[PDB]
Amino acid sequence: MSNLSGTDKSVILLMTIGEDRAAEVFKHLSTREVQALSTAMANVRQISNKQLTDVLSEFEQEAEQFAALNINANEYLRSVLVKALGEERASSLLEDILETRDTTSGIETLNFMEPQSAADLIRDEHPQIIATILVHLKRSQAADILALFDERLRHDVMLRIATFGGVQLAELTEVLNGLLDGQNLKRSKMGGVRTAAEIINLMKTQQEEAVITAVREFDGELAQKIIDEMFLFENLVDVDDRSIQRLLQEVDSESLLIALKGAEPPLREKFLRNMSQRAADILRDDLANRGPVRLSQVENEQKAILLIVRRLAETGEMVIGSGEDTYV
Amino acid sequence: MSNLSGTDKSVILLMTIGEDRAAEVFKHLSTREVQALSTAMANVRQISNKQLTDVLSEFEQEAEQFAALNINANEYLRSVLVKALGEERASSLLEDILETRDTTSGIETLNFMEPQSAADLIRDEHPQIIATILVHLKRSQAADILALFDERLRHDVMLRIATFGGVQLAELTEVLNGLLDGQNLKRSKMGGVRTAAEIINLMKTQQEEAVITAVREFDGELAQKIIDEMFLFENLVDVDDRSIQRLLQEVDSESLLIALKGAEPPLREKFLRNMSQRAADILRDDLANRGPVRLSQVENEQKAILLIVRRLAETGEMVIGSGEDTYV
Amino acid sequence: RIQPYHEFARNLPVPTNLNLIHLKPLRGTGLVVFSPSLVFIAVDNLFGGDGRFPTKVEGREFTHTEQRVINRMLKLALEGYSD
Amino acid sequence: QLQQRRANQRLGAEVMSQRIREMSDNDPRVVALVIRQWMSNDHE
Amino acid sequence: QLQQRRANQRLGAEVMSQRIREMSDNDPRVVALVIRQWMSNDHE
Repeated sequence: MSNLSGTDKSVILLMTIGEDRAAEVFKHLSTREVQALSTAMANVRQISNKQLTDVLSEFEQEAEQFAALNINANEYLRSVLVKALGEERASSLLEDILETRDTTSGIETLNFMEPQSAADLIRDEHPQIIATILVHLKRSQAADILALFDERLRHDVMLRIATFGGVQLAELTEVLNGLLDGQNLKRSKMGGVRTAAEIINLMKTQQEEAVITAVREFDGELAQKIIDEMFLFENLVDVDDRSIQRLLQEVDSESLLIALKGAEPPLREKFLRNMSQRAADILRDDLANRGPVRLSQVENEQKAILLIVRRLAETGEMVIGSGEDTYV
Repeated sequence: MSNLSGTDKSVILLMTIGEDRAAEVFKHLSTREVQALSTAMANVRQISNKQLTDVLSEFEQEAEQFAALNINANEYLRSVLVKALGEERASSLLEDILETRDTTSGIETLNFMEPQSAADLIRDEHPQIIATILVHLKRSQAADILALFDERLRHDVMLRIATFGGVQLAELTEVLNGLLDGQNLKRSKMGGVRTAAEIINLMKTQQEEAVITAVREFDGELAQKIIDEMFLFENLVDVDDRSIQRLLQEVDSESLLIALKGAEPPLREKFLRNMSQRAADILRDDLANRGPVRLSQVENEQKAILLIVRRLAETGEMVIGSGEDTYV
Repeated sequence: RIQPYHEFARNLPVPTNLNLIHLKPLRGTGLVVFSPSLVFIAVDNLFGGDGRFPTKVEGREFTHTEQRVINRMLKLALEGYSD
Repeated sequence: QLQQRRANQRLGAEVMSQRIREMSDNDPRVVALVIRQWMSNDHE
Repeated sequence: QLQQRRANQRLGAEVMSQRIREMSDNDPRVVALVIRQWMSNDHE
């Protein structure tokens, strides 16, 4: 009795209703819904007898609440309106309603995802269309998009807004459709800055250092960007003290003791002031008593601490937002 | 009642369902699955009556949970979509889904095996394709692969990442397929470095010494690599003391006493400081009292100790990672 | 250019890729030669790059992926030749 | 007894397939909305 | 008695071969998934 998703239940219904049956079901379904459905059956698991019984019983209990004997809305409306108001009036008003729904759906869809994606999507566009698309979106998402352009382009766009003089609806719905098709690109960005920084972070010390030296020789600014994205392990010297204590609430004492053997003396001095007094005294005594440790073990402990920092930052507890910013 | 594997049960079902039946079963099976199946029956043991009864009862109890009346997913989806969205749309979207699954399966498969194998597989490739394949793999596996290339190639690859400008999906799925076919090479590497070192280790002392002298005459660097891989028996002088005590917790007293007769006096002095005080005194007294021992017996005991070290290192307790590295 | 075959071969930068074509009904063979520079640029643009980091040719034989890209551009060149 | 259990389960599945097919012939948009609601429930 | 035991075992084997053959004729993908699951169970 594996838990069955709505995709599984829908596939069970679809491959049982029929061929033209499933086709006419998709005739009343969005293109992306047809995509999600088609992605399912060609790698689905073959269903069970009791699984199909349960999913079709759920379909029955949903059909009890879903029974209307309905006819296709678009063609029904067209057939009624062609005689209610005439062919030309029916056509014009149906197209008006369709365009209104298109622009509303585009605005809603665009006010849903991460900012930089739409920012780079609209970066190449003409600044006037950028301006109108920006303002007709949600104000929060509009601000998120605006905070990512360059000085000249952003300034020109806002001047366009300040000197704005009205915009047509039909061409704007067409623009939303065009940018939707532009979103429909089977494309994977593969950002070679953040991923590169993470890879160099996962490197060992000698490897990452040689790699950093090579990239500094090739282009020093790119090396600086990579290191400003990755921070390595030594960035604990510039990590805030409260965050260090938050880490110390989870890090393990022997792992920290082993890691601190290879750490810089200034880093150790900064780190020992963060935990409790008795814990710091215990750590200092352990460092004094413990002899030399293998550099491989020290590197492994440091990498484990870095991974812990990374997951605690993913949780949002950590604040490593490109240094200690500005004190006010 | 020999325990019957899933391969055995699958063969039991397959050679009983039929010829075209088994063929149509493989039509819904991966190529490597067909390989594992075909490897079985041509050297399988003939089935028992109660064995086949039990495996087919297990098949029945699995079929109770597996009962769907399903139709082939790919052709069913094609036949539905050709009328749902049109022939061209159905073809294009089916190929998009197939390519997405191909690249996902390639990425998952490549993030599963030992690093150096994929490292040597991709060493000959162009550094740009190396870079893109590297970053689309798992970050841990990507780091493992990156830590094995040469300075120039690795530096160029990371420069490619730092200056990355985006990679197409379709040609990349094709590249994953091509490297999968490259993996499908019936080749046995058998490095003549590690195996050679182990063989020379298993040699007797005179044989291994003459062999080492010969390889040093031919190419001294290869001799140094072999000895740095094999360590012989005398490497206990450079073995860490904690590991020596761990070994002493398992080695046998009389075997150690016999072996130490032929050992170097510095090696004996280092070794006697590792065990307990009373054990060391007993060993010294036994060495003093015991007379000369046959060199063949001493060599046999030393080889047994070496084998014990090798198995305890295979278990991971022993740390012989190319010497005593760097003390920090 | 009109030149003897030996002069053309000497002027051709070794190493490089060469490919033979049969052109019915004329008896003979065409000798389309693709340079490491163009195959490099094509593979760099296809796999993602800027070309600011060119690599020399060290006599290594072209990879299978490089040969496949060569065939991809070769069929296009042949179709343009034919039309 | 297991064979009879499976047989009656299959017969019930077939008759319920009959009724779902006739109901969707009456209105396939009901099936479309059921699928859309299942898609909506999928993401939480 | 052993002969009759073997005879009835063989007859049961043949009839269950009949039912497995008809079930796999109904759906061979079930057999493919059973084989794949047996392969998955093999490696642990």
